[PDB]
Amino acid sequence: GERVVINISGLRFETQLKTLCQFPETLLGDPKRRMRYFDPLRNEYFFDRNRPSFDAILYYYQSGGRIRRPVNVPIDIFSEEIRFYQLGEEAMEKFREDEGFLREEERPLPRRDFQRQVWLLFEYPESSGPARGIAIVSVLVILISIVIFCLETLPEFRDEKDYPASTGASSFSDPFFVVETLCIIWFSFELLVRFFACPSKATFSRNIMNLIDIVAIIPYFITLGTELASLAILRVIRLVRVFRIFKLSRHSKGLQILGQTLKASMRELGLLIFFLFIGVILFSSAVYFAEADDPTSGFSSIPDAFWWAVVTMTTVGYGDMHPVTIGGKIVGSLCAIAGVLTIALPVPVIVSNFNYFYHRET
Amino acid sequence: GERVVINISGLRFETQLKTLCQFPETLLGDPKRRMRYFDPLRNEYFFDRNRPSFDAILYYYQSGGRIRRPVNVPIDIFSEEIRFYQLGEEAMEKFREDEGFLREEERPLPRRDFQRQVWLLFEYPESSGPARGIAIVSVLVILISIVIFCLETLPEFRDEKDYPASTGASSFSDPFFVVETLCIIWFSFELLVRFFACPSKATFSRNIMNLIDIVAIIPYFITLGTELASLAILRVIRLVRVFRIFKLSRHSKGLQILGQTLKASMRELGLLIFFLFIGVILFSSAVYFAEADDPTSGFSSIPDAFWWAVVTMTTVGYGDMHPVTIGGKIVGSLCAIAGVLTIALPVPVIVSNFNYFYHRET
Amino acid sequence: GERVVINISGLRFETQLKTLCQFPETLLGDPKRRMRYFDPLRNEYFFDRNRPSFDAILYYYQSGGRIRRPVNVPIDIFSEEIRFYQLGEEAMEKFREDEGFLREEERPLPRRDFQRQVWLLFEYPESSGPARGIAIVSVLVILISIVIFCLETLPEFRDEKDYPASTGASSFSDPFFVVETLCIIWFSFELLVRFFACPSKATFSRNIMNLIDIVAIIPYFITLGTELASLAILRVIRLVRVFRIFKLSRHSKGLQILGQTLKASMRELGLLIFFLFIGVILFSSAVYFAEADDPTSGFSSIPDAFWWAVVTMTTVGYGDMHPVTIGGKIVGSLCAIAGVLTIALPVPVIVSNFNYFYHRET
Amino acid sequence: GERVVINISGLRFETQLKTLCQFPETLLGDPKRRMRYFDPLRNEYFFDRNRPSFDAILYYYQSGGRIRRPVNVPIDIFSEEIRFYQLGEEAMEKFREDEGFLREEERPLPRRDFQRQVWLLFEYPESSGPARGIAIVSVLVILISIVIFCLETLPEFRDEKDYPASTGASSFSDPFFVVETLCIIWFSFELLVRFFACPSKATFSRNIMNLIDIVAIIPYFITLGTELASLAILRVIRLVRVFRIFKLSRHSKGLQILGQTLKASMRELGLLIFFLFIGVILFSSAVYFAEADDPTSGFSSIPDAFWWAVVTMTTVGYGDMHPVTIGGKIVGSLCAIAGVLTIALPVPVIVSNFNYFYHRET
Amino acid sequence: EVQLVESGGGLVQAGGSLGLSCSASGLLFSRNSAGWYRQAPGKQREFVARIRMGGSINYADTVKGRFTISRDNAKNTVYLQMNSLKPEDTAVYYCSSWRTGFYEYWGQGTLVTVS
Amino acid sequence: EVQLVESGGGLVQAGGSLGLSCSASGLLFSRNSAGWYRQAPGKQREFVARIRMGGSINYADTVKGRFTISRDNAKNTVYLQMNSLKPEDTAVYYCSSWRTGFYEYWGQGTLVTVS
Amino acid sequence: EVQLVESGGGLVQAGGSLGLSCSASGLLFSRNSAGWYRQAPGKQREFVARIRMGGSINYADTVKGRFTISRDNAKNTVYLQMNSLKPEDTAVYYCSSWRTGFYEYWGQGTLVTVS
Amino acid sequence: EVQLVESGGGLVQAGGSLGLSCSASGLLFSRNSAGWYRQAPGKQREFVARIRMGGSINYADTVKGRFTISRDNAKNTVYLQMNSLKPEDTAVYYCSSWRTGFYEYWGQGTLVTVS
Ligand SMILES: [K+]
Ligand SMILES: [K+]
Ligand SMILES: [K+]
Repeated sequence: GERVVINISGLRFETQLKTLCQFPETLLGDPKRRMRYFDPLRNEYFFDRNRPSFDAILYYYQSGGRIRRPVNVPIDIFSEEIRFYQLGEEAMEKFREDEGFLREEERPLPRRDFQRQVWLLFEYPESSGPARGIAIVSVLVILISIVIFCLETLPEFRDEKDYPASTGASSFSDPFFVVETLCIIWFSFELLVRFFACPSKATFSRNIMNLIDIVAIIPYFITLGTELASLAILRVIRLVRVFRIFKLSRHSKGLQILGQTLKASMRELGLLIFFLFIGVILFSSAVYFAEADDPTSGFSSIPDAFWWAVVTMTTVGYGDMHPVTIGGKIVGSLCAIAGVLTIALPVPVIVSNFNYFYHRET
Repeated sequence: GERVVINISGLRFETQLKTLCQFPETLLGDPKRRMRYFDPLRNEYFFDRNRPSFDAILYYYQSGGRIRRPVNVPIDIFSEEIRFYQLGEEAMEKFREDEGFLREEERPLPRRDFQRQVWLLFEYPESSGPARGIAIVSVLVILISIVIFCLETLPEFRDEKDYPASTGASSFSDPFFVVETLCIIWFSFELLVRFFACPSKATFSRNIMNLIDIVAIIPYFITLGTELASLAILRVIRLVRVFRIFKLSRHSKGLQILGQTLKASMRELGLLIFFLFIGVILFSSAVYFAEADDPTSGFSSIPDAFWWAVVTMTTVGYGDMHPVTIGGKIVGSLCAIAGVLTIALPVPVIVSNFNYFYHRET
Repeated sequence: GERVVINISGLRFETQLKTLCQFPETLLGDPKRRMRYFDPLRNEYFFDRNRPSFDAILYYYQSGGRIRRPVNVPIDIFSEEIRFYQLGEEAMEKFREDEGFLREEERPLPRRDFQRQVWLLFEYPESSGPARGIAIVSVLVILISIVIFCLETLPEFRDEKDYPASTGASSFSDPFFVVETLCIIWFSFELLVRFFACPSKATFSRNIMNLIDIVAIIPYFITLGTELASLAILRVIRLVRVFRIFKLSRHSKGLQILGQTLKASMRELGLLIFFLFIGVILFSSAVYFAEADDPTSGFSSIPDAFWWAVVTMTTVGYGDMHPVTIGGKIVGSLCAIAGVLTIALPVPVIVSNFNYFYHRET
Repeated sequence: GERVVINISGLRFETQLKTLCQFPETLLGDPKRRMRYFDPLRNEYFFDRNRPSFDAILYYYQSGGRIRRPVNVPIDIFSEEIRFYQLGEEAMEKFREDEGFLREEERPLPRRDFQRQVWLLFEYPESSGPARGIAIVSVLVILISIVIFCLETLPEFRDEKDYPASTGASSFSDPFFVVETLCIIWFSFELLVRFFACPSKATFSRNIMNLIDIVAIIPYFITLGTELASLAILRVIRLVRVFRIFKLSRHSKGLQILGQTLKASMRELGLLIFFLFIGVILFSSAVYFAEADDPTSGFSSIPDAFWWAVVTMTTVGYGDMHPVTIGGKIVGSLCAIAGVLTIALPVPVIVSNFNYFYHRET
Repeated sequence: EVQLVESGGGLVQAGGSLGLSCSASGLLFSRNSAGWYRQAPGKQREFVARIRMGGSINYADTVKGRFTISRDNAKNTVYLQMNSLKPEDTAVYYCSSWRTGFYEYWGQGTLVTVS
Repeated sequence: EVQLVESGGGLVQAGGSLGLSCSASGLLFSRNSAGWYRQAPGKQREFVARIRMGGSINYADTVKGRFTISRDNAKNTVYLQMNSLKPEDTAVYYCSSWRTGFYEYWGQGTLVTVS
Repeated sequence: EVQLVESGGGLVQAGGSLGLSCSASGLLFSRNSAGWYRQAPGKQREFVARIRMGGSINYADTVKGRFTISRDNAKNTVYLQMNSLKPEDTAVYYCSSWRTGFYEYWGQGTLVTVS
Repeated sequence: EVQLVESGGGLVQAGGSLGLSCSASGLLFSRNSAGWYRQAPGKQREFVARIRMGGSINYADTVKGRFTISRDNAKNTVYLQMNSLKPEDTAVYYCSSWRTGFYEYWGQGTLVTVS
């Protein structure tokens, strides 16, 4: 096997001709390209380039594909070096893959002339002037919907009707109803246009923010339908109307990062709740058995010290009651300490995941 | 001493023949194996391999055994390099030893035909279908045992018998007793089979989860025995029945990691409780002597401000009372600050130990 | 192109003559300076200097300006190396730029003889003896101004006038008024001298501490003017007098670092308040709908559980009330946990910014 | 200047003869020692040793003394390398100085035969059997002294004398007095022997634990003296008796590390208390001016919301009262958040100092 | 589980003066709206008074200025002070406390008939 | 350390009306079950009433509809209102408060005999 | 929204003894200063008493030693005990509670005239 | 700043029955020990009763079984119930409340002399 000597700035690197021909379309392998740098006087290919990098670009030839950056070569000087050597776009994506950088930007505009134009208007708000106008209008509509959900349940406005039941009306006299119907009109129109102008109708019931729009529309329609057509469903439907607060996540990049963080960390949250349940059983049992004898004590059950055990460990602190025996006080100081000890353990994993997803936007 | 020149990719490394013969069974030392790579034309052994690694593999020959990975060679490229050089399995375990990786997987199945088959059924739940069935049944039995311990001490069911004592019955009328006996039947059968089918009966009273099974069986037997055969033992025995919550650790890998973390960090927990005791004495004494003169104050002792001092420093906050003097308020703000200052100091050691034992499963 | 071989301690580095002449005023480029080190016997320029550094000083010549320190050469050995090679002050500032070190010390004393002398007296307190005297007097004046703002609103001194209104006086009988006027006299004189002796009068309404002085002077003048010349302005003006506490930041280097930290971290604080608002809506709605049926419960509105939701999540804990249903207790333990989970997420960014600005003084 | 070529394992390092003679007593400089390694055949000094290290040992010769370890050579391989090269103990201490390791072990036993023997008995408890006996006796005496300070101020024992004052006695009838005198007898004897057997009487009033012994002895003597020979001193002297809890630090290595941590971090604690004072003034003023109008509110002063502001920010939470206006609630949620934001900022510095002093024992 | 018991009834003559009381357990009145309802013989119940939680009192036209409804806010007690009773009053009375949208509770009844 | 003192006794004639009281200190009744027990001359004690903590009242057959047991839940006081006393009642009465499985406490006794 | 109602008035003869009361809702008196003011016919109001919050009582020269102002600090009630009333007292009285710099509230008036 | 005022005095005949009271402000009695002291004419004060905080009552030999000292623990009030008064009782009485080692406070005095 004949040998080839490449001299990158005085540093002689040597290899067998077979190794650099494994990849033939590359700069060193291609006979013609490499011929330019060759110097016939000393039989060596002189190049003037970074010394620490050309070591990694000979490993790629001798290892069938692996591309790993030395830890003392900065990213920019390496990216340029794969380019001069002509290792190919497959190679540079693998280098990006080894530095783990997200590479997905797939935006298939339909390109049917009108579907594409209105999709550009309604999806990407930075594109135009009316796109930012539509973003501002949608955020203000969501905000007044939240304000109607809370001011509706306030009692000061219902005092014309605060009367015993034994004595959503379409009478259009209640102002909360007509402003509520205007909000649901806007949500329905916006969702139907985002359905009919999308470039992928099969994938539309896959994105989670679309399923947030649907479950925000639903309960007003089923209460209108059953009203102009139950008592178990009504208390559930009145609390599925709180999900319009999560429909404010299409316009925020902080709520979307908290959704990624809470998805990618479910094992840690399960460990958090499991450790809490263990500690609550243990400490509530010990305070019940160390304070039951005293005639002036208040713990009357083991499933009655559970609230006291959760508030002392998390530190909110109120308690249903408070220990009055010397023994209850020793099991209450151990409970206070063990609480922060057992809830601070899985939290650094969660904040590290957030910090990663928070800087990956950059 | 004759000298040998080895050229790993243009980089000439030289050593005395004696150094590479110290270990004779290895690739460089064995005369025949090394003869293949030798090139007689220039009297050098040409190899095409990583440059940063072959430096560490010459230190092993010149240092009688030390094997340390350069910090700029990734783990995979090094592991492969010890293999090509043929340094032996003793060498690769030492490299694993220097990266500190747990190497113990000792599972001595007895191999007596039936003892081994049922041991595979009862110990390793992933092996079969009935093994996962047995795991699911054991977890559900433990859960209903906890539910009986708490609902038994509730008072709503005892209101047919809530009467003065002056007026565990085997009458089989109390439903809590018969479901309790079913749970202890299942625990006893499962423990006795894990005793008689184990491959090491001498080590069976060494594993901690086995001693958890025994101390979960014990108090029901001694109360049945003494009932059909004390008043000091009864209040202790009623609280040793809370250890069935720790018998749920054979089926969780988060409770086992918290047990390793709390074993390997006892000096830090001792420092935590010691610092708390110092601060409680100091601040309770200062608030007693800075508020005793006021006729409307409530601290009547130094061992009466102890609870106030523990709840203010940990931040639960309720207090037995609250300072009413200007001086009590200055010693109560210093107490609030010094509490978090003196309890946040030993905690990063504990969370670092948890994080280590938590990723070592991977 | 003729080639030049430079030997830094046995290590031969080679380059084309064109590359080292790109920068001609430098040591290697200047023919005469480099001629001293040249050895005609072997046609190489021998230097005795650090090996790891001379690699980076050849990249600067071959990369048109980039200067990056290898990660295994300590700062001091590199700073000296750019000096021996004579790369120029533009080069050494760029090296300081790449280690990101603040380089701004612009103090334009006016140099008009008297304006410069009194500016040195009043601005830089370390310069003299009377400068530290003036610093001590200003800090004591600010402190007694804060003491008058709080002891004025105390009620024990007003009990000669605690009478119904239906029955800032320049009568000079109220001692708080005359000591207040002395403090505002000192602030006005000090600000007017710092105006008339400054070397840049156009930039004087740009520094934030100057605008703190102005808005601390303002409300006493407008209340004196309108008194010897409203009922909406009076309650606002009485609270803009609290900004004299921020006028104590010219004499502290900890308040100035907290101002830099809170300026450079506004996106994180916005995320903190946004996450809090989301959680408050969600948990207050769930506790209102899970406790409204009980006839002895106290939540009468969704905008009535808002305070309970803020105090439980932050852990102050008092609550307006406390859950009394099993369902309110499950939504109150989840609220306690999710509070610390959602407020501990943006805080490490803020403490990292503080730690950076806190050590950059060194 | 003649040149010398040293070949450490194939790697040729070259220098001028003058540089390696700067230090003449060293291995390379000494002509005779270096002559052994010299090989006359190729005029080079062959050595077989680590390659990354010999680079740093040539910088020491060329830089007049600097010794810095390359970051990719482990500590042990370097320590050995300075030894083979014979750089001297001054050099190895400087290497230890650059890795910053404490080097002080100065124990000047007096060596006067008896003073030295009893000093070994009383100071270093690991030396003998009676030394550990004396350590155990001293710790038990300190513990019962703390128990007398707290049980003395309890009221259950004084109920034979709980009578109006108008109607430390040496009557020896009070058991607390005689056990207190036994404790002060033991402290006095132990301190006087540690005075008269010390090897440095001039430095004895410099060590802080000795001044702890003196201020623990003092108040019993001055109350006995003034009793058998004031009303302002008596309430101070009764609280200087709490320093016997700090006399337990000679026998603990955790209290001594907390003393080093709290000494080396006083600027951070000053910043903590300063930030707290700023926030307390700001938030107590804003809640007083946003709740004074309501006729059912309870804040009657700005120096009456100070306690509410400290407990809400630190999170103990009790408050003197709680906001009842919409405006008080907005200034109370901002107060709760800004509290943890402004007290979590200087704390990582303190825990890092503790972690450093805590592992430096190893 | 909850109960609304009331007293103070009987018969009265012209120009009388009387005070019915409503008490309950299983239901703090501090937290719920309440009122007194009467049912004349022959027609459906009409309202004597309403004290919506928060101290807002409203009365029907017939009892204006002759009737007062007060929640002592202590002892879970609501008391009505009727005055100068007239023969048109003759009726049977009832007590109640409810939360709009969730629950409604009644008393057993206690009558006052004016001669 | 704890004590249960009671009053209201004596003798009564046919169709009487009376009210014994039980008070204690060292024992909040807010937190413990309580009842009144009587002991006729010649047989063992029987129960007049029981108010298990939580407001669940049960009475024996003899005193049904003529007796009421109430805990004012204030002043640590339990009061029994006996009514239309009959000669079969003649007996000595006792008071108690206990937690099942932990403690039992009695009064000294106070008698009511019906003529 | 807030109200100050008062009673106890009328006419008295020489050497009388009487006690007016002031009660309010929408205003805890526990937290605010209060006093009783009278207005003789022909001149402006003078002060009978003042109890600044914190228990500091001061009276004018005319009523010294014959008058006491007390806040039961319960039931949001301030009571004045007038004694040995004299004919110079003849006047109309008023009640008040205020915070200096923020608000001032009055009663409707209730008179005591001495014969 | 603090005061101890007392009432209930006068003169009584043989076999009387009376009850002095001690009240204070600036001093919750819930938190401090208290007692009643008397001073016969001609010798120094002796003690009638002591209720050390925590409900431990002790009396001197002369008043045993004829006297009771109780802290209503409400209204900052301590009440003594004297019984069957005898002529040896003739004396002037005083009230007190103190913390051993810190403070001692007295009443003005109020006398009960037995005929
Ligand atoms: K807390
Ligand atoms: K708290
Ligand atoms: K609290």
